[PDB]
Amino acid sequence: MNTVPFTSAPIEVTIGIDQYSFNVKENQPFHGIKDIPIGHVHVIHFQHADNSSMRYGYWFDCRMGNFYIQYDPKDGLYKMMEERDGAKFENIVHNFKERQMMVSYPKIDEDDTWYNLTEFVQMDKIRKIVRKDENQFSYVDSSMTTVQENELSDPAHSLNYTVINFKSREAIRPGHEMEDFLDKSYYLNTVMLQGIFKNSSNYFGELQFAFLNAMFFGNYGSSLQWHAMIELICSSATVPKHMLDKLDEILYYQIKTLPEQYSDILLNERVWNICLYSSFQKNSLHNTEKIMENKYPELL
Amino acid sequence: GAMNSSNYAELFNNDIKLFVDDTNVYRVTVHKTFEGNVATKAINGCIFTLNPKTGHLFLKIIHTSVWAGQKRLSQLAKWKTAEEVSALVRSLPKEEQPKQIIVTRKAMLDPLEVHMLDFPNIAIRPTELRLPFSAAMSIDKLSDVVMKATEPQMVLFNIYDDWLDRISSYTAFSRLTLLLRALKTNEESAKMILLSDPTITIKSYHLWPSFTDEQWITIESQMRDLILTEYGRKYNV
Repeated sequence: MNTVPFTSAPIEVTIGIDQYSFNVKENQPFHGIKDIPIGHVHVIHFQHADNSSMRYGYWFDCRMGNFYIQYDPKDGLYKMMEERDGAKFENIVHNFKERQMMVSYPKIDEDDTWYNLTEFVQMDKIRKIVRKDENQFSYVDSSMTTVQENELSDPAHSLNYTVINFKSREAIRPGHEMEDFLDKSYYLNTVMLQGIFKNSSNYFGELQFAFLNAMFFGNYGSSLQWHAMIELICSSATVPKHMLDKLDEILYYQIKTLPEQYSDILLNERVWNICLYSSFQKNSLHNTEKIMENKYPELL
Repeated sequence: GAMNSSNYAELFNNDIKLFVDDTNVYRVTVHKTFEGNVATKAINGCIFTLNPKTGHLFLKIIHTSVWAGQKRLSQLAKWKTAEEVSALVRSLPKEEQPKQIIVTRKAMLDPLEVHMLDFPNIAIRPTELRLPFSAAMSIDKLSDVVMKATEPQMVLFNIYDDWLDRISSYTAFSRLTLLLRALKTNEESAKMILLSDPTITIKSYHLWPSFTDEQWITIESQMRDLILTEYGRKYNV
C-alpha cells in the first residue's frame, strides 16, 4: 500500500483519486492519500471550488517513485513532484499517518472496478501519449488537444493518441477502396494491431486511457479517440474472438462507471447505435448491449 | 460546401469542374419468374459526367457484365461510379483535371472521396440543386450508344452542340436543364415539341435540333408550358 502525501491544501478543491472524490476546504489540515493499491496505474485529479473549469490531474504508478502533491501559488495549481530522498519521504509519510491527516483509498474488497477500467493501461504507454520525459508521472487536463485535433496548436502539450482516420490512405489500400471502407479488418488487423500497436493489449490500453481522460477531465479529444477505437473494431468483419470478448468486458465496465448525468456529452449516439445495432459486431457485445439498453435507452 | 441557387454562377467560372450523376449506372427491369417470384434483369447503364462550362460530356457506358456474380448491386454501383470517375481524372492531363467534382446524389460523396484520396486538392461537393440529369437517357443518341454497347466503353459528346457559338455557358446550362426537366416530366410531349416541325433536323454530329435563335425561344416557351401543366396535375393546383 503506497502513499501520496500533500504538503498542504491552501485552496478549496475537490480531489479525485481514481473513481473516488473528496472535498477539501481552504487551509484544511489535509496531508494526502494512503493505502493506494500497488499493481495499477492511478490518477489524482483536481477541480478548484472557485474555478470549476480546468479539471486537471496526474497519472502515476507508486512502483516508479515516491510522489507528492504541493500547491504552487504562482501557477495556481496542485503539482505532482517526485521526492528522490527515500528517508525524508518515509519520515514525512510516517508523521502524517501518525497524526491521521490522510484519507484512505476507499476500496471495497469485492470491488474490481479500478482493475477492470485499467487492465491494459501501463505507465510506460501513458508516458508516450503524454510526452514530459523528465517526470515519471503524466499531467492531463480538460483543455489539452490531441495530435489529430491539432492537424485539422502547442505540440509539447498534446495528447499523442494513435491517429485513426477512416478516409485516409493509411486506412484504404489502392484497389480495395469499397472493400476496406465497408470492412475495416485490414486497417484494424494489419495496419493498427500488427503494425503500430504490436498486440491487442496495447490497443486496449490506449482505448482505456482515452476513456478515463474523457470521463475524469471532460477531455473532448480523448472522447473522440475512445469512440474511434471502438468503431474501428465494430466496423471490422474479422476480429479475433478473444478481442471481441475482451472488448465487451472493457466497455461494460466503462458504461457501468460513467456518471448517469454525463451520458449526453460523453456518449456519441451515431457510434453506439452503429456499433450495437448495424456493425459486423452488433451481436458480439452482449454485456455492453444489455447495460447500455438498461442505463441509456434514450441515446439508442 | 454544397452547390445551391446562392453560388450558381460558380458553375461558369474558369475553375474546371465536373457534375457526376450516377442515377443511370444500375438499371433494371423488374419481372415475374416462372414460379411467380420477382426477379430483376440488368440493362446497360451509364455515368453522366458533365463539364457545365464547356458542355463536354464523358459518358461512361456501364455494361451489364460488370454486375455478373456481384451482390448488393445498388451499393456497388456507387463505388463503380467513383472508381470510373477516379480513372477518368487520372486519364486527363494535369491541366485538364477538375478542381471540383459536384455529385448530384449525396450517397456518392463517401465513395468518390475514398477513390480520390490521391487528389486531396480536388474538392468533392454535394448540391442542393435538383438537377434532371436522370433524363439523359431520353436523349435518343445517348440512349442508342448505351443500349448498343457490347462491352465497357467511354463516349465523348458536347451536350450543348454548337450553342456556345451564340450563347453563354450560363444560358446553355439553363436551356439544357429546361430540356431535361421537360423530358423527365413528360417525355412523349417533350419529344413531340422537339421534332414537331420536320424541316428542323438534328445534325449527324449533334444531339438536339438545329433551331434558330427565334425557334429556341418558341421551343423553350413550349417546354416551360409543358412543365407547369404537368405540375398542376401532379398537385391538383
